[PDB]
Amino acid sequence: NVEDDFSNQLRAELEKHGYKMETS
Amino acid sequence: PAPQDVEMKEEAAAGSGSAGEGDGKAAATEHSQRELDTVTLEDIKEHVRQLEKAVSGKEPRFVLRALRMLPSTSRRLNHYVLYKAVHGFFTSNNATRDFLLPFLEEPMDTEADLQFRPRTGKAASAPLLPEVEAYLQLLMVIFLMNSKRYKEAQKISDDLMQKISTQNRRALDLVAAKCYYYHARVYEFLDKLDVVRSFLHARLRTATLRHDADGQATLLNLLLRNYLHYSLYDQAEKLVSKSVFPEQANNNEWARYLYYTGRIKAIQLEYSEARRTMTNALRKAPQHTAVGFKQTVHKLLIVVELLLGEIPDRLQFRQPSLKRSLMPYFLLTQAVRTGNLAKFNQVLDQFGEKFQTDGTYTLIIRLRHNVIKTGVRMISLSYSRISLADIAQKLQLDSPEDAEFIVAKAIRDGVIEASINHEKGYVQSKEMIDIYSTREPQLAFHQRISFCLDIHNMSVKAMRFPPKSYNKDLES
Amino acid sequence: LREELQLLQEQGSYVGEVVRAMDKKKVLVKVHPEGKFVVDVDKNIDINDVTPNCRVALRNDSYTLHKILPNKVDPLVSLMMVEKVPDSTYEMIGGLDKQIKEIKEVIELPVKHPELFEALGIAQPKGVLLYGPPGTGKTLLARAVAHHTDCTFIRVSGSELVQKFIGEGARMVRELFVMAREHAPSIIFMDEIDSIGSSRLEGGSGGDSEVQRTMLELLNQLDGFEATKNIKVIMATNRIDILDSALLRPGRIDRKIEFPPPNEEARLDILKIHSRKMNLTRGINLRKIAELMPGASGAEVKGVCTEAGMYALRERRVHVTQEDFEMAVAKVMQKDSEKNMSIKKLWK
Amino acid sequence: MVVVYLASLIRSVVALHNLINNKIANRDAEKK
Amino acid sequence: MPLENLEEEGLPKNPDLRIAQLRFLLSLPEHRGDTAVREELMAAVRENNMAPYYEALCKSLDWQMDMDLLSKMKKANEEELKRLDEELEDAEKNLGESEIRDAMMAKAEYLCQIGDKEGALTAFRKTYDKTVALGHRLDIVFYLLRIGLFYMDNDLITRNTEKAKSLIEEGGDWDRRNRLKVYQGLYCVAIRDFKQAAELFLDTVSTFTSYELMDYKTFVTYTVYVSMIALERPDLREKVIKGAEILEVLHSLPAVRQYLFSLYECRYSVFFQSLAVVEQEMKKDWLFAPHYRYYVREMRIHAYSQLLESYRSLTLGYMAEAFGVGVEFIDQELSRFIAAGRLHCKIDKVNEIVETNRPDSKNWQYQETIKKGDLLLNRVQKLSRVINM
Amino acid sequence: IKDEQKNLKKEFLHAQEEVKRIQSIPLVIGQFLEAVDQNTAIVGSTTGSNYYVRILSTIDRELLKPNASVALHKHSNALVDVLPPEADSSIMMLTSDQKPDVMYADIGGMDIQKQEVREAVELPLTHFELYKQIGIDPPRGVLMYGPPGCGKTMLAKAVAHHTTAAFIRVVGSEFVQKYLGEGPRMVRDVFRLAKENAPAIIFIDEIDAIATKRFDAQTGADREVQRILLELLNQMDGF
Amino acid sequence: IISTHLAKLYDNLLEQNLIRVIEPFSRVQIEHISSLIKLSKADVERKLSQMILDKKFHGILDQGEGVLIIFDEPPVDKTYEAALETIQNMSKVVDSLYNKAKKLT
Repeated sequence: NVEDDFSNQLRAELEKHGYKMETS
Repeated sequence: PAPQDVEMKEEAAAGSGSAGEGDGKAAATEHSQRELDTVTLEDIKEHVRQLEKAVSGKEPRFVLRALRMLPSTSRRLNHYVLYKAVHGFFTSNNATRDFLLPFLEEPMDTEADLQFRPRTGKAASAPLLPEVEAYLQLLMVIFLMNSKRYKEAQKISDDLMQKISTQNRRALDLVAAKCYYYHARVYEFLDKLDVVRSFLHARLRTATLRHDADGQATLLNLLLRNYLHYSLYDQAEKLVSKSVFPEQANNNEWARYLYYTGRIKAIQLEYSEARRTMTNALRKAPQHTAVGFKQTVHKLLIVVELLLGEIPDRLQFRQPSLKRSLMPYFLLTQAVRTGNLAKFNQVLDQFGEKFQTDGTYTLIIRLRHNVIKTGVRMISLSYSRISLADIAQKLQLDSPEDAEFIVAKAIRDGVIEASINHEKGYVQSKEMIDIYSTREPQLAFHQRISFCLDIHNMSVKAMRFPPKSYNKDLES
Repeated sequence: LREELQLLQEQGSYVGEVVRAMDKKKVLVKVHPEGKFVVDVDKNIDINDVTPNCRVALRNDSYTLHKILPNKVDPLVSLMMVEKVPDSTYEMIGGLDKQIKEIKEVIELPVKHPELFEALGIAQPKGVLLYGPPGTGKTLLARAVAHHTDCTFIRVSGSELVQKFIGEGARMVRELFVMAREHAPSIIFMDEIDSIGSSRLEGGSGGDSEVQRTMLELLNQLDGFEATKNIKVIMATNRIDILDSALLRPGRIDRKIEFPPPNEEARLDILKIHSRKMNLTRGINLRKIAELMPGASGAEVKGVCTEAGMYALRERRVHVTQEDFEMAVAKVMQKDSEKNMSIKKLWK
Repeated sequence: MVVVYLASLIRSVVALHNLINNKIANRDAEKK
Repeated sequence: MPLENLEEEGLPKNPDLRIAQLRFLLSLPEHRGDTAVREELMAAVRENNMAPYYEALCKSLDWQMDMDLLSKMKKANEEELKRLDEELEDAEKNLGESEIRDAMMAKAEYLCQIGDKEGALTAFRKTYDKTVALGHRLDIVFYLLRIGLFYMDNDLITRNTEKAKSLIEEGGDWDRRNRLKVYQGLYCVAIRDFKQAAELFLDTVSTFTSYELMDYKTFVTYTVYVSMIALERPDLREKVIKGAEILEVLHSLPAVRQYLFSLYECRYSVFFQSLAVVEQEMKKDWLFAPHYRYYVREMRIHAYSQLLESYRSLTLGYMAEAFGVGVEFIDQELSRFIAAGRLHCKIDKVNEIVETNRPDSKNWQYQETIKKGDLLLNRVQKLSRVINM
Repeated sequence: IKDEQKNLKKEFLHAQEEVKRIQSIPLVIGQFLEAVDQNTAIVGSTTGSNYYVRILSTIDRELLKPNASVALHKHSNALVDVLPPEADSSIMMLTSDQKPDVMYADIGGMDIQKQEVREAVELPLTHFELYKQIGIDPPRGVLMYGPPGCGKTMLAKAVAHHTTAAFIRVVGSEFVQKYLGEGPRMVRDVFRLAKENAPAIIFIDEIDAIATKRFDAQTGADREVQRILLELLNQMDGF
Repeated sequence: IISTHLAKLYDNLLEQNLIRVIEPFSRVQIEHISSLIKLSKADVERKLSQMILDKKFHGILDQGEGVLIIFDEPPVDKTYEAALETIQNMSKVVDSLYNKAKKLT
């Protein structure tokens, strides 16, 4: 909805990990 | 002595009464009268008269000096408020509110329409009797929980109030319609297993032939509450279904009708009809005077909208300044978003004491289903084809079967609106799009316009009525 | 609407003018392009109910007078408008106290109360000469008093353009006076620029100055209007050498009002008023602009501001660059400074 | 519909109290 | 100058930074004399890790205020208030043109520095009315405005803004105008809206004076990020890279420009790298809202939006590769956006094909008409009953 | 009363039809002179007759008052309708037809002058919003002066092809005298068409007989030449 | 001078090459656009993505076949676009009506 920033932080870190291995 | 007790309380009620009773018998002036009644009359009597020159005060001096000594339980409730033969639950003021000294000061002076107590000792010489009995009774019922009177006084305005107007003309019902309403707000407050119903029902049927829609409305509200106390679902179910609810009755009373209706239906899992009523309820209520009812309605409202499969807005909980009380309700909304059981179940218990008080607790148990349900519909709607395994992890479900069973209950109702294909094990959404090469939009619009239409004829019609009542009324 | 079908038919209805009413119980109305018509008195009028030079409404079903029209256009207002004067007040020059105090003395007191001059002795103002170059805001003070007094300030720029009642001077004394007198008071502001002719500058030194001499001498003497005069003929001119001796005459001129050529104080005041509307940028000083010019004219003073704003517009910046004010004052300055050595002008 | 109703809400108290005084006045006024 | 304090005070506040950050925040009040403003700023935050004092919370921030800092704080706040009292008194008696205008002025750099509202409310208002050098008035009104932002009181700030608005066109100094844009913008973020704030912000970038502002490098990076939350990819992207902004500044934009560039290029792979670097540097140093959701959410949809516009169908396999973020994460991020109605695509994950509904013709619009209609109708049904009775 | 109201609706149409005949042609053209009331008004016609006229309800009466063309009946006496100030114009125009043997591009010279024309002619057409925004004390007319053949007119035309905007040759040749009071009226017409037909420039080559120093005006023809000048000046203050 | 004109030229050239490719073929092959423009298959699709967004030929690139489609698919239409804005505005008006309406109750 709104007040997303908190979860967003967690989303960003995990996503990076997934982002390095997978990327072309 | 206190000159404030006498001049304010006797005059204020006098103007109001005369003008309504007289106007109502004469012509249908009803829109104008309703606007006066809710906002001005209730506020003025309640707030300012408490702190005068004497302790308390609603209007119990117009039920003491244009009483007319009626056969009503206006006098009976009066004796308790002052002292005539019994002190009652509230003491008398010797600052000239006395019932111990009757026939003290009057500023009103003669005029039959105005009411006057030493002009006549009985009103039983005309068909006026039911409306003036109703009027004084009205003043009384509002005050009774206010000044912390209990026991006998509440019960003789539940069965006996009903006895006073059951034989009526249109005018008489219209004054009595009010009288029943101000009784309704005290009635919600104390629960009884005692059956007030008999009189209420029997009077409902005879008055419909007599005329007056407003009287019919108020009795339906009173009656929903009677079931609530008993806490029997079945009896209430009969009453909501049968009724449609007409629109002639004031705005405050509609809000009470919607709140009660919304509350009961949702338990059954009829979240759909109930949400509509509750949302209308909040909005229907008055301003600052309403505030205490409004907060209870605001607690129920998040729960009924949450039950549907919606996740209500977070700002809403925040904004009224009952934020604190609203805080568990917001947490329930968050638990529904994530789909986790563990937060939802622990909150329900901890805050359970606070929920029971509101009356919401019965609905809150049904919300457990929603926690998982909202999550699966959100994910499927967004991305159509997802494996059964993926939904199980997200919600914290037992199995891919556990998810499939949620989808099975839902589909027939239409909530989740998807289907399980165990061809490989996925849930597949029904969804497609390109409705404008099919006739189907003309229907969507067609119902919307039909619905609007009946209201348009009503809009033109109602609009003109109140300025015209005022022009017909004589003014200085 | 049904009834409107019948109502609309007539033989028309006009707006006519009553040249004179007549004490014969008939009234003479002349329709605007068409000749005169005599028609009887109506119920709606008699002869105390219509008096000379009243434009009227007519029912043209007999040319008979319908009602007297509540609209009646004044030629003095028209004149003031077509030429254009932007009104102003004491503030604009403000701080040269003696200068504003003097214009009030001459105009304001003998129009409002004629009694004050009756006591003083001297005939109420006939010729008041305001002379000296423009750009000192000489016109602007005249406007101020004329508005307050509720006299119509009718501007002549040297032209018999704004004489339309026959359209040649010397009859611009008589017709102009009668109209002005009728809708009185009036302040006739005759600005004698005298840029007309090349054979009118040998007739008096201005076509307008010939007119003004006619008007001055005649009006002083006329009827009781010398010490009962209230339609002032106030004169304005650029220089004192383009006048007639007749105007310069002390017995015709009650007061004489001297203006210096453009000064630094006047130029500071004009720049400041315009800067409020203009955009600015840091490091602009109006004092340098005011100091450099020698000035000469009414046109020039405001023109510096106009030119600064225009130059910024051609650039497409919405701040007024520091250089814009410099360019505007420089070009204008350069023309004016040149003139005392050799003749030139700002215009052809 | 809203506009009229708002005008009505302020007018109401005034108009309804006054009615009783004018009513009495009318009956007596009528006779002469 | 006092603006430097808010940005530093943002630094402990935001969730990309915390404890160390108080030592730097503390240094600025001793130097400027902004000491009263800092003390005031602790109350405004209402605890999000702030308050470095030996007076209280010694190990809670693990930084503390100094002894010289304390005596100086008291000395500075009292001197300004002391002067104010006498000047207010002496000023009334003499000339209204000259004396009062000067007296208020003399106070004013100092009065904002302390941030004292009460002394300010009376003194500030008197100066403005009386005309003088027009540029001067504008500067002064700006100090009045700085005090109100510190508290985060809605009321005081709105009140302050209005006097400046009247004055700015009057002077017409476009340099001075540009300052008013920054103050409004801080306040606009303060309530919630970056969207309002963004519009003002873009204008300020053109002409800039660093007086009553912090620094030009700090502001340009702010402007490009705030513009971006409001504006879509085509126009903002062209202005920052192809225009003047990176060349003149001589590099401080790289984080925000990288984030826009990926959209333009249609290589999403850079977009996902750019998010972390911009978040910490540019967005989160802010007292007025270090709230990532507006920024982050708007940018994530803008990235998807262009990809959806360009093809009716795509594979998952292509989506996953382009972004470089995983298959699950891309679905998860999408789940909010589709449901909210920012976007309208679906992923048929198990078969690895994505179908996209196009934004073209009557159909997309019909879906839309209905959405506005349902709520409108709902409000209507309530309205019809309430007015009628 | 219910059925009656429906009946009355049919009468309104019947009535509307009947009136409509009266309402149309013969229709004379006036100018809307002034308003005495908002039920009857004064309009001044083009044979010079001023008329006291009724306003026929089939238009508004709040969009009635400006000075613009209008219609009045001869003898069914109604201000039947209102018409734009655009109507009433006998002046021709060549936007860029019979193209001059010059352009801004087809010269390079008169560079010093290229700033002076650019500012005067071009800027309000292209972007008036910029003009408004700076704040200035505007001049009435703008004057270009030099000796003839110095390229002053040439250049104003040259910019006009470069901008792409209409041009109107407005000169004493365009103005027509043959009836008394027709001459000043023609001046108003040109001004009202120019403002309607933006972007455009009205250029006067020789105001050498539009404006003369002598007005005898004891002769009908001489009297019109003075009127023509008066009107030029008053419309020009507005423009 | 060079920066601006070279941008016009590059863009123009892309535009010329593309118009001839769409005009007689709908679902035209990727090899055919690669060949006319004189680029590699990956490079044209990328650049095209941007162009679609600007809507400078009113087509769509279909990835699920790897074909480019040009069809009449005009953005919105005039009645509905204006109406969408009208329905939005009404929503604010009904809200205002709700505030006003409070006073009755």
